[PDB]
Amino acid sequence: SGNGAQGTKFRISLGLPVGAIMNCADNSGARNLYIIAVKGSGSRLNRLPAASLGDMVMATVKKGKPELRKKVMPAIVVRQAKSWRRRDGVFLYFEDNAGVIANPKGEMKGSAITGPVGKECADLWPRVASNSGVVV
Amino acid sequence: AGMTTIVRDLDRPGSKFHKREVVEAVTVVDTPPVVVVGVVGYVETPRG
Amino acid sequence: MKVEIDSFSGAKIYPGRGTLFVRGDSKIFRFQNSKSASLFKQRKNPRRIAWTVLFRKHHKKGITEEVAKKRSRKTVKAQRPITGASLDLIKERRSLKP
Amino acid sequence: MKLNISYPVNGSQKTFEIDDEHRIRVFFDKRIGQEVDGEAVGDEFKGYVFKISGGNDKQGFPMKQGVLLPTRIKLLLTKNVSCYRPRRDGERKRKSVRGAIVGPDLAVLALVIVKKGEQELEGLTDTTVPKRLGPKRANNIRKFFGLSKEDDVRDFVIRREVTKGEKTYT
Amino acid sequence: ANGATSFDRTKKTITPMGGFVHYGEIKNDFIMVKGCIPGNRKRIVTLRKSLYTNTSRKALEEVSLKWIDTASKFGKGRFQTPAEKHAFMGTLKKDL
RNA sequence: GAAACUGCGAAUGGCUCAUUAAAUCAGUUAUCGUUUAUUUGAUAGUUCCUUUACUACAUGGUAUAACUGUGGUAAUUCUAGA
RNA sequence: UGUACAACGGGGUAUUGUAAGCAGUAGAGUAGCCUUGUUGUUACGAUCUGCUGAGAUUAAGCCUUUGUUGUCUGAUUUGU
RNA sequence: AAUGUUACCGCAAUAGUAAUUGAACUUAGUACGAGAGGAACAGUUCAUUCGGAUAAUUGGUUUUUGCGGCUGUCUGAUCAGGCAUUGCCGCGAAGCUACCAUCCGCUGGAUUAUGGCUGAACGCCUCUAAGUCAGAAUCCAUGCUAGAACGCGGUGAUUUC
RNA sequence: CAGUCAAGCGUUCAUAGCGACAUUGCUUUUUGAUUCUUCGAUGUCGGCUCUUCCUAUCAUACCGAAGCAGAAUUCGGUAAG
RNA sequence: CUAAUUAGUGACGCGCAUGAAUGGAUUAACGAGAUUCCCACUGUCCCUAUCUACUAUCUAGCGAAACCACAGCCAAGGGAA
Ligand SMILES: [Mg+2]
Ligand SMILES: [Mg+2]
Ligand SMILES: [Mg+2]
Ligand SMILES: [Mg+2]
Ligand SMILES: [Mg+2]
Ligand SMILES: [Mg+2]
Ligand SMILES: [Mg+2]
Ligand SMILES: [Mg+2]
Ligand SMILES: [Mg+2]
Ligand SMILES: [Mg+2]
Ligand SMILES: [Mg+2]
Ligand SMILES: [Mg+2]
Ligand SMILES: [Mg+2]
Ligand SMILES: [Mg+2]
Ligand SMILES: [Mg+2]
Ligand SMILES: [Mg+2]
Ligand SMILES: [Mg+2]
Ligand SMILES: [Mg+2]
Ligand SMILES: [Mg+2]
Ligand SMILES: [Mg+2]
Ligand SMILES: [Mg+2]
Ligand SMILES: [Mg+2]
Ligand SMILES: [Mg+2]
Ligand SMILES: [Mg+2]
Ligand SMILES: [Mg+2]
Ligand SMILES: [Mg+2]
Ligand SMILES: [Mg+2]
Ligand SMILES: [Mg+2]
Ligand SMILES: [Mg+2]
Ligand SMILES: [Mg+2]
Ligand SMILES: [Mg+2]
Ligand SMILES: [Mg+2]
Ligand SMILES: [Mg+2]
Ligand SMILES: [Mg+2]
Ligand SMILES: [Mg+2]
Ligand SMILES: [Mg+2]
Ligand SMILES: [Mg+2]
Ligand SMILES: [Mg+2]
Ligand SMILES: [Mg+2]
Ligand SMILES: [Mg+2]
Ligand SMILES: [Mg+2]
Ligand SMILES: [Mg+2]
Ligand SMILES: [Mg+2]
Ligand SMILES: [Mg+2]
Ligand SMILES: [Mg+2]
Ligand SMILES: [Mg+2]
Ligand SMILES: [Mg+2]
Ligand SMILES: [Mg+2]
Ligand SMILES: [Mg+2]
Ligand SMILES: [Mg+2]
Ligand SMILES: [Mg+2]
Ligand SMILES: [Mg+2]
Ligand SMILES: [Mg+2]
Ligand SMILES: [Mg+2]
Ligand SMILES: [Mg+2]
Ligand SMILES: [Mg+2]
Ligand SMILES: [Mg+2]
Ligand SMILES: [Mg+2]
Ligand SMILES: [Mg+2]
Ligand SMILES: [Mg+2]
Ligand SMILES: [Mg+2]
Repeated sequence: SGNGAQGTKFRISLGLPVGAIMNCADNSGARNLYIIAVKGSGSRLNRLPAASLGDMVMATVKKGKPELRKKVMPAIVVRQAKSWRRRDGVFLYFEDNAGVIANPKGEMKGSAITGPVGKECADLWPRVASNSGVVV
Repeated sequence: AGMTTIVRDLDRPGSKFHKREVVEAVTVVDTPPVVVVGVVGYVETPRG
Repeated sequence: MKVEIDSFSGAKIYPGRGTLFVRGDSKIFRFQNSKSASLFKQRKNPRRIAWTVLFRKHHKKGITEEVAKKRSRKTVKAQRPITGASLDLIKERRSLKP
Repeated sequence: MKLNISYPVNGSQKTFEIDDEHRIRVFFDKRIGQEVDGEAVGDEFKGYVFKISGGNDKQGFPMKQGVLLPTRIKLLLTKNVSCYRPRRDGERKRKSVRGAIVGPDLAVLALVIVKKGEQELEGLTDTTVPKRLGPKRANNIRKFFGLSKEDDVRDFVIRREVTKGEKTYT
Repeated sequence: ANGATSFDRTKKTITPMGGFVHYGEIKNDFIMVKGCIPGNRKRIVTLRKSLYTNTSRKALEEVSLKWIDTASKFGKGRFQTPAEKHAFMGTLKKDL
């Protein structure tokens, strides 16, 4: 997460280690996102960095507009499949993995977000909150 | 004895869950009254 | 604290209990346990599953005295005959003949 | 939450504000049309039976009898239906609606007195308001006064006094 | 109403339906401590006063329970009280 | 004569030329293959009941707007209870 | 030799998803006897419904028990 | 094993020892600066790496071969079952278990570097020579684990064929 | 890898940060030089796993310098927790 | 081609040292042949957890072998280093 995120996030179960591919959920022209890193993640011998809902990851676009492809850009995870747990005591999960491509500040590339978005993410990145429909 | 779950309102100014409910695990230990059968005095010595 | 209800079985879900699933169309499903959740993922249909609420409602099982009669009713019989019409003279004309 | 209560006998209405969720809690999981005994709600209301008629939640969406649920949905509402007033012939619209099962998310619970309790309520049983209009149609005049058609309705029609300056009319 | 609350109010003890698995009923006074404790069920345990004074703000919080789960731990418990069960399930072939 | 109900109109008009290549369109046909608000002209003595103790015809039924009053929502040509 | 201990039995808790049996105007239908049908009858038919959230299982490291039946002195060794 | 026997409750020599790093809010668009830019202490909320537990919850595991379902065959049919290296499938309690789950991780002192006080040597001057103040993820304790099977204390009862 | 002298570098200014000509050292994860041990046998490179140690310290604690206004950085001390 | 390729492929050729039955070039089909990428798949991995059988383990009976100068706690020193 880090730069440009207003607020702090409570720890949520890590669902997306490096190499995972998630649906691109905005209108930017990208079909998917290949995660090459997670911002703010730490270090342990052999451990894969993993992303959770609301995190900022570095990514490449595997399927999509050729102008988007062959380059590394920031993106924000807006949906998880792996069950996580909130402090209100519920274990919940979405039906897919999805994120939206963004600049380091947290500002979005595309004008809209298709599908639901997790509130943990909406609270974290204001620009995502803007462009979102149903939340949680 | 065992554990169970609790629901309570959290009072923690500044936290995202301030004034919100949280659900928490707790244990339960069975504690019938203890009974007093004696006293031991202890003195200090250079050996303890 | 709200106690929710399983969207398959119809069981009550107390806090911390069971699991929550957010579908692609943003419809939310709540299961009290992994049983209903699995059945649900199997596209089984609750109305065909004997122990479910939806099944028992549909097959009309033991509803009994819920369809029995009850007593709720009232009685009023009062008068405030017309506004601006000087109701003082409205109860005098109100004795009729028959 | 605010309680909006009506005495249909006198045509009286006054509201009430009930804090202390234990007192409110009597209405929870109760649908529309179910009666409620008063003493639990308060001491002021004791022996008062309350019919739940409806209400609005926060965000102001109205309850709709028959949906059950303790929540909101979005229905497709036709003519002659509640929480909809068509702007055009054959116009149906899809609108958010609150359930008919009472819950803490409600701003206001609308109630109707059925049986009176042992104590007089301030602006309800103590005051009465008149029916605005009287019988117009012939036999309706006959059936308000029970005239047994002989009696020549023209005398029995209601008359309202109005004053213009120093002129009082009828 | 050991397991009852200012908010819950229903008369019940902290003993779960069917009773604490591998233990019993808890018919005496008890300490309810947040989270988990070393050692296992039925084991002798010593509870000791803190060796220092915590400010911490996490300490000093004064809790008030809303609800205490009394449902069965021997399976997936669907019910707090036998009353609640009879309420939901209706009448069964043994019963009255 | 406000408001509202009822009725009628909002399917005309205006704009554009994207699709469309036996389609549209044009001249010429057909309905013994159909629907048609409206305008105009025509057109209705029969309606009940084992048919004397009889059916409201000097005319049968309520249920609603506007209105009054109590309200909800940050927010709309939102609307709830009485 | 007693809020004793055990084997059963009872009640709770929990898992599955409605037991066997019998019945039915449920059932694509099919045959056989004539008294050739103004439901003609005797049966058969995957399945379905009723009695039936039934039946089965549930401490082997679940809870509980006013009931039943039983058990309750064998061996060895130790001193400043 | 043996320092009478046996039991209970304790002491503590020595040995081990543990926590770690970041971000945000706020301070503050402040101090500083012509401007461009642009901090920190105190306070708050979270997180990383590590550790010790624990199974209320969620998830994984299934010979509960617990319930149900299925193929093939065998018991004349029925019921109820056998066989197929645990025949196969759905659910599945209990147990075990996961940063895939939850909880918990103490505070005193003495110091280093360094900055100082008083102050001679050397009538002046100097943190140093004598004396001395403040001081670090250091060190010693606190706390935590073991308990010397040749370290120890308090206490109970101590046999007759 | 680290010093001593200080001509120079650094607008001015040897030594903030550097530093020629020379010169004194330290180290034994370089490579050589040697051939002392093993040829009746001490299993080869790398990686994986895992523990411990060194400090010539990359980070983290507390400091002193600056050609340190702030921000950033550089030099140095106690430091291998 | 990849985020990134001492890999792969297509090109280039004064080619240390290609080249014509020392056979050169091409080549459908075939390969438990060497190599590269892609889809599916997955406990290979992140990161481990759980179950079955037979072992190990304890008992009765049965009962070998290798090896053995003498033997079996360390730090340093010197010493065939
Ligand atoms: Mg590795
Ligand atoms: Mg926008
Ligand atoms: Mg499970
Ligand atoms: Mg499962
Ligand atoms: Mg348990
Ligand atoms: Mg359990
Ligand atoms: Mg037109
Ligand atoms: Mg009506
Ligand atoms: Mg049944
Ligand atoms: Mg065992
Ligand atoms: Mg009995
Ligand atoms: Mg016995
Ligand atoms: Mg002796
Ligand atoms: Mg600011
Ligand atoms: Mg300046
Ligand atoms: Mg660490
Ligand atoms: Mg079976
Ligand atoms: Mg068969
Ligand atoms: Mg049969
Ligand atoms: Mg055989
Ligand atoms: Mg075989
Ligand atoms: Mg389990
Ligand atoms: Mg951990
Ligand atoms: Mg000390
Ligand atoms: Mg001085
Ligand atoms: Mg000093
Ligand atoms: Mg000194
Ligand atoms: Mg001196
Ligand atoms: Mg420390
Ligand atoms: Mg302490
Ligand atoms: Mg400690
Ligand atoms: Mg000892
Ligand atoms: Mg002793
Ligand atoms: Mg010189
Ligand atoms: Mg100078
Ligand atoms: Mg110069
Ligand atoms: Mg080297
Ligand atoms: Mg030699
Ligand atoms: Mg050699
Ligand atoms: Mg050799
Ligand atoms: Mg040799
Ligand atoms: Mg050898
Ligand atoms: Mg060797
Ligand atoms: Mg200068
Ligand atoms: Mg220093
Ligand atoms: Mg160390
Ligand atoms: Mg290459
Ligand atoms: Mg490769
Ligand atoms: Mg090539
Ligand atoms: Mg070549
Ligand atoms: Mg060459
Ligand atoms: Mg030739
Ligand atoms: Mg050749
Ligand atoms: Mg060829
Ligand atoms: Mg091949
Ligand atoms: Mg062995
Ligand atoms: Mg044995
Ligand atoms: Mg043996
Ligand atoms: Mg042998
Ligand atoms: Mg040695
Ligand atoms: Mg020596």
